[PDB]
Amino acid sequence: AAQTNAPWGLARISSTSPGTSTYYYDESAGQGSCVYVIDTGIEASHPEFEGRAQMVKTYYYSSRDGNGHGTHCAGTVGSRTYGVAKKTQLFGVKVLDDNGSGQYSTIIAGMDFVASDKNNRNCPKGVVASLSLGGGYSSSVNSAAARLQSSGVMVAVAAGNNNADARNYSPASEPSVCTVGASDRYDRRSSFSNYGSVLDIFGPGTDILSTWIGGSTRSISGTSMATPHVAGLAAYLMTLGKTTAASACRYIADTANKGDLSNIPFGTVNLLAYNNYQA
Ligand SMILES: [Ca+2]
Ligand SMILES: [Ca+2]
Repeated sequence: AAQTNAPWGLARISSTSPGTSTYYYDESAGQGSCVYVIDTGIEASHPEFEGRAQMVKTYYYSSRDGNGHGTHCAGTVGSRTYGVAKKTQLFGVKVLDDNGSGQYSTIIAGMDFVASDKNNRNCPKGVVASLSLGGGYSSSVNSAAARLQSSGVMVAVAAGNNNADARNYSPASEPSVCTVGASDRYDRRSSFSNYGSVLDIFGPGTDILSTWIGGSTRSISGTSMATPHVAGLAAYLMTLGKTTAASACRYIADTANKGDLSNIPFGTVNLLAYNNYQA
């Protein structure tokens, strides 16, 4: 399948080179997989989700995304026009308030919730969790991310936007999950992207068009935007049977575009998420 005039980030993950505008992907498109978006919520009624999104848990007064961030990330995972895995099932868990903030205890509870809730869902091709959030180092937050991964969920987390070593941020610094940095459309490390030895992979993160609340769209930037590209790619690859939740991060790194990025500090991987599609 081919989506013409795609957002640059989708085109980038299906090409060996920057500057293309078509997103090439297998028609299966993540069908049968499930992705939990752990964030500010998801505007499930947005036409772009085609009935494939639902809120399953909130830690606040409402399950509504009053911010937009969660809806944007969910759109990059699996919206029709802006998504990597266009037929996946999306589950929203609202651990962040409408200002985009949340206590660590709530974020931990949300991770533990997904590890249990997945046992009540029909996700034959597997389960992914996308965490476009983080803050200062916390061994408890790292431990929760490790538990979620251990339970059989592919966990993708944002490296953070401090232009610093991700070792000082959580859950970015948990080795066992998939920690995602951001790049721009000219294959440069995004100027804000964290780096360091704990990064596993880069994905498109600067000027990313996706869904927004009020049935709208907008373009924003961050490692928050790169993370759902990798989460969606994992769901896509698991549906194709190429990898499993336990090994998806490794498989993505193994099959990545290597050495394409500039402004990568020594000691940080030079690997860019790639779907290796061939018609
Ligand atoms: Ca290349
Ligand atoms: Ca890792």
